[PDB]
Order: sequence, then C-alpha cells, then structure tokens
Amino acid sequence: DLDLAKASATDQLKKAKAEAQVIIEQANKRRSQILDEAKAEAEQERTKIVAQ
Amino acid sequence: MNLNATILGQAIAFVLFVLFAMKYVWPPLMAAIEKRQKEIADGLASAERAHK
Repeated sequence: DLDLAKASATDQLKKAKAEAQVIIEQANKRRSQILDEAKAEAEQERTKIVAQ
Repeated sequence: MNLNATILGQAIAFVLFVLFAMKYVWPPLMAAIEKRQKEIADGLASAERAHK
C-alpha cells in the first residue's frame, strides 16, 4: 500500500507540473494578444483622428 | 537428618550449572524476539506514512 501511495503521489505531482505549464502558456498567449491588439487599436484610432 | 559433605559438593554443582547457563545457554537468545517485533512495528509505521 505504501508503494501505491508513492506511485499516485508522483503521478499527481507531475500532473500539477503539466497543468502549470499549460496555464502559464495561456498567460503568455493572453499577453501577446493584449500587446498586439493594443498596437492595432492605437493605429486605428490615430488614423481616424487624422481623417477627422 | 543427614547433613552431609554432599551439601557442599552440590553447592559447587549449583554454581557450575549457573555458570554453564550463564556462558553458553542464555547469551545467544535475546536477538530473535527483537527482530520479530521490529518487523511488525515497521508495518504500522508504513501505514501511517501512507496515510500521511
């Protein structure tokens, strides 16, 4: 039974590591999305101002 | 009754049998019980560490 406890514990720790990788990857995806959308939005509003 | 030199011979015999039990018989016996106890207590420790 102690062997089973150790095996399940290692599986859970590795699963937590993988979930951390995915979560932080989505954080980086969100950062890139925000940065480039902000750049595009800025240019759009600037061009509108000069047209006005 | 018959208090006899047999009493002194048997005093020496008493101490000689005590010596024979003291040197050969008793010293080699202690270990087995402790080994057998140890191999049962460690299992309880293992169950506790599984739960922990």
